[PDB]
Amino acid sequence: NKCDVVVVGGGISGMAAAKLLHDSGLNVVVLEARDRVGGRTYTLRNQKVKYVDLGGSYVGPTQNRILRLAKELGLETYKVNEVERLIHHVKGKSYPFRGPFPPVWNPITYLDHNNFWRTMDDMGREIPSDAPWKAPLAEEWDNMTMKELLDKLCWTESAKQLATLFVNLCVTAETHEVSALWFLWYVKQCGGTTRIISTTNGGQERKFVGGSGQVSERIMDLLGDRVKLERPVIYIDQTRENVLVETLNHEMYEAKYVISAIPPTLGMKIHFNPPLPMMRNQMITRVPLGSVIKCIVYYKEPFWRKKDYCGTMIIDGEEAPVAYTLDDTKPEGNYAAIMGFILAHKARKLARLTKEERLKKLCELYAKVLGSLEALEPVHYEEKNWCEEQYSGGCYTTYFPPGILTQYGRVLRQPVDRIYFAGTETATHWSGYMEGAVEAGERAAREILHAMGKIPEDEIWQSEPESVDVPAQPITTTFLERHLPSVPGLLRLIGLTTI
Amino acid sequence: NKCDVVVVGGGISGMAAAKLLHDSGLNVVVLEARDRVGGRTYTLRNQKVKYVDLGGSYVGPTQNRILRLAKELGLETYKVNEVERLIHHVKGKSYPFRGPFPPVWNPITYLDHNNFWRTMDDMGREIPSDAPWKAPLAEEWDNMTMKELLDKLCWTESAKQLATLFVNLCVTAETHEVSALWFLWYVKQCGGTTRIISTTNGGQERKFVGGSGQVSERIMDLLGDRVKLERPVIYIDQTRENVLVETLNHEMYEAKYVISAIPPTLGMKIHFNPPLPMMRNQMITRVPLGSVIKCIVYYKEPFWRKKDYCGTMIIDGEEAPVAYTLDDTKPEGNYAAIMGFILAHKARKLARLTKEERLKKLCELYAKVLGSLEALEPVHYEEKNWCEEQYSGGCYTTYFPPGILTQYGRVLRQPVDRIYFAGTETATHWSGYMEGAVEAGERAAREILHAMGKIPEDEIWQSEPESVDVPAQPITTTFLERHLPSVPGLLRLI
Ligand SMILES: *[C]C1=C([C])[C]=[C@@]23C(=[C]1)N([C][C]([O])[C]([O])[C]([O])[C]OP([O])(=O)OP([O])(=O)O[C][C]1O[C](N4[C]=NC5=C4N=[C]N=C5[N])[C]([O])[C]1[O])C1=NC(=O)[N]C(=O)C1=N2/C3=[C]\[C]=[N+](/[C])[C]1[C][C]C2=C1[C]=C([O])[C]=[C]2
Ligand SMILES: *Cc1cc2c(cc1C)nc1c(=O)[nH]c(=O)nc-1n2C[C@H](O)[C@H](O)[C@H](O)COP(=O)(O)OP(=O)(O)OC[C@H]1O[C@@H](n2cnc3c(N)ncnc32)[C@H](O)[C@@H]1O
Repeated sequence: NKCDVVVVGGGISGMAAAKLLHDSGLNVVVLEARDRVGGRTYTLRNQKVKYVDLGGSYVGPTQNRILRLAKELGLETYKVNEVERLIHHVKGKSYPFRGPFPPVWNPITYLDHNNFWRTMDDMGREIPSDAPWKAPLAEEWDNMTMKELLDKLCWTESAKQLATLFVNLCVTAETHEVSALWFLWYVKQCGGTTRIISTTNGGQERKFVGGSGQVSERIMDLLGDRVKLERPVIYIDQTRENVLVETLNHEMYEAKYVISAIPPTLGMKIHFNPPLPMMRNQMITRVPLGSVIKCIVYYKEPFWRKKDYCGTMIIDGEEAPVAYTLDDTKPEGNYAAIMGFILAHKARKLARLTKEERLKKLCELYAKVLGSLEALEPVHYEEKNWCEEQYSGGCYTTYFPPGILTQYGRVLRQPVDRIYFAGTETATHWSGYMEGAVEAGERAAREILHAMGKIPEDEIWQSEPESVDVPAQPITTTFLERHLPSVPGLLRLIGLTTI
Repeated sequence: NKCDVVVVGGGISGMAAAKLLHDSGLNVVVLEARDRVGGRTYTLRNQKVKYVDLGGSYVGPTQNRILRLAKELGLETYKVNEVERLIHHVKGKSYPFRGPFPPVWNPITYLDHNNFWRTMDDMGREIPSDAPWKAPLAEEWDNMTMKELLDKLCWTESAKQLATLFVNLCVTAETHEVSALWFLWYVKQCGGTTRIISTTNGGQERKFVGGSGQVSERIMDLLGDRVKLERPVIYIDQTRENVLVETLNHEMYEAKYVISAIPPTLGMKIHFNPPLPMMRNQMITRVPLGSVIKCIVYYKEPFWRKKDYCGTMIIDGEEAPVAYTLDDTKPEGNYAAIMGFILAHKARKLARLTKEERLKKLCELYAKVLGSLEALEPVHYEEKNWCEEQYSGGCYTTYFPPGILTQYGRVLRQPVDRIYFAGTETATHWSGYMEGAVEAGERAAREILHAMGKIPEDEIWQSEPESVDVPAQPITTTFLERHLPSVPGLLRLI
């Protein structure tokens, strides 16, 4: 009934927030709408898979908060398989390679690819992580979709097709759906194109032994019966002395403060008294989540390793159900599996099919890409379509359509009286990830602690020690990469030796 | 407790739907979240204004359904003032004119303007009203914003500025915010550029004597205590034999069917069991409403008419708080007033000011455009910012960002088991208006009537007799307008 802080939502952010508050001796209640904690992380367990992450899963270098927190909860990581060759499948052929970036031979194409990625990071450098609307050209970059930007920047179809896959993969949305400013912010705040795309030394280096769902499950264990499941919040009243929070089943909770730790658009499921301020009122109708089906096909053995393939497939073009895969085999080498994402419009389109129909399409795709009939012989299949989740709205995260981030960005984490905002969307380093979930949860908790006089303002935002288990190598660029001209820069140079 | 149909929302669409069902002998309950009916229409009454429409207001030729319905409720229209000259204010100077289109004098510019509007209507011709996503170039047109389209089409800055003002005014959103396909559909479904922009012979011809709020009020009057106010729906359960609808104050309603007659995105304020299908689930997080403050400044007299101005100002450029105005004086010639809209990003920006600060900016603006010190002497001011409305989400209506209408358009009025969808957003003629609200409410009601076996399939969509009080003259184009080349068409000819 009465406590210090009600935390709305028990995903990683809500739980990290509750934990920090509880570790400070405050009385917290977590109101979780679902019959489970974890939210957009969700580890399934059964005999066939032992365990499998059907939601968020990968962690890696620079993601120190999720790594620290999981470690304290007694969790361990292992390295995603990347020993053997990666594959880029383009125009129906596979080209095996090594290193994070699919290589390119043609010198003109090479110059355009190089400049594309370089320019993403160049542009990124002008974008404050904590205030992207302050970039010098914020409006100009916000009033254009990623599709316009790629049209402008890519002088080859090849660079454009790969850049498109990259956007689709990073943010489970189409290039024409999303703002260029927001997309560029998003990548920059993960440390740039290399850090974000890499398995070794990047965001996909590792997974947790046993599944990421353990993070929220273990904090639930620690909080005992402070975590209330099947308590969807429907109503928040801030007109009186104490904040009142009512759940759908009719329970009523009183607190000094509230943490909203749910996706920004899911705030729409709460009726507010007094009404939200105008800007948040509209903000929450303007920030949708992406579309993805996570798909895991199981095999007797990891046969691809025998062909010197690690299981990483970068798959170009419209006909492919899945554009990207990673080896999902257990660290002991059993429950051999290929993980793949069905992205954006493909999530929407292929959802009309049955589970067995999608499994067939993936197997046939993988058999072609790996050149292996063994791909046609799955032993099991698990998949989750996150578009269908009432209390997620999609996955991995919230994207910003053109014009929104400069108009409404400021509002995202601005307190509304005694409501403070956690949730990975409000993070400034790896927002969209489990990492940002922890950052934003602990920052919101601390904001409340500051409101209560327990900590000074300087302690709201707090840095994090580098994980000793997963250290970060720095990101390096060669001299040519840095200085080779772009395609139009080459044209202008050829033009100059004619005049 | 138990009835035949729960109608969620008491705005024009909800009320039209409830009325039709009641007139058929069914038992309806309207659950309205606010302490009043009307929704995006809202007539304020006080001594100073007598009455004033602070939400939806204008009606005109071809809007036969709202006209028929209002007439039946005993309501009358009068003509918006357009006797004297209109003003176009461009680069800080007023150029008075007659007719609906501001004239353009430079030859090259004239060609570019002409082609821009013409091309809007040409493009619209390939867009089915009931299925815009079936336009032959739907994906191409949907994956680009109106800003890209204008950049492509407008060879002059003047045509581009005016076309931008046009979009901002039509849909209370920025050209870079909205899909080209959706916006082109939107205009086409109101009958094209001329019909949609015109006062005489178009959407802005008329207002209702006493306020448009009376439409919903008078229906609520007819339904008595069937209309429940301050009943925000929070929950809809379709797992059992009858549909269960719970309101925030804890009441529970049972019905055979439900009509959702609220803005598509406001569906998010309802928890559903079972969950909505995947497509609707994500659809409702992708369809925001625009941004507008409606602002009405009152004067002792309609002084503008003395200078042979009617009160219509078309005002170009960033610095102007308001891009468009209309005379809001009562038909009797008193409560003289000028109505203007603060649109899109300007609604966002100027909301930071106080009421009195916005009043000042608006009087100074009107003093410049009208060339009158009299504009600086207002006797009263009413305004409403719809962005702040929890149970609207904005005004006038729902816009579609790039990519959404083709992926999710089909889903808008698709029934979800026993939930049918009204609301102006689901209409196919004057969607976004009071007209489309009636069309959509009456169609949804008839869909339920069909599901019940009372009427055949062919009766779900029903045409409407032309109003005798407000007849439509047809839209005409001259021979030159139809055949003059574009600016690149002229270049290719040279
Ligand atoms: C706001 C506005 C303004 C300011 C203006 C205007 C408008 C608006 N409009 C629109 C109208 O109004 C609309 O459409 C209608 O109203 C709609 O209806 P419906 O569909 O029915 O809807 P609503 O109303 O919203 O209702 C709903 C209801 O529900 C409820 N809820 C919610 N949620 C809930 C509930 N309940 C229970 N539960 C839950 N949960 C709410 O509350 C409500 O009630 C318009 N229209 C017309 O027609 N007219 C007019 O005038 C209008 N307006 C505008 C206009 C403008 N204009 C025209 C302009 C000028 C010049 C120009 C233009 C445009 C163009 O195009 C060009 C030029
Ligand atoms: C879905 C997904 C996510 C994902 C990804 C792949 C997929 C398919 N891969 C990731 C990865 O490999 N590495 C990574 O770091 N992140 C990855 N992501 C995203 C990641 O899962 C999310 O960023 C993270 O889980 C975010 O967590 P957060 O705590 O910030 O938010 P949430 O998980 O959605 O939790 C919100 C909880 O709130 C509940 N809820 C919703 N509405 C209510 C109401 N009204 N009342 C009470 N509770 C509510 C939800 O049930 C949820 O539990």
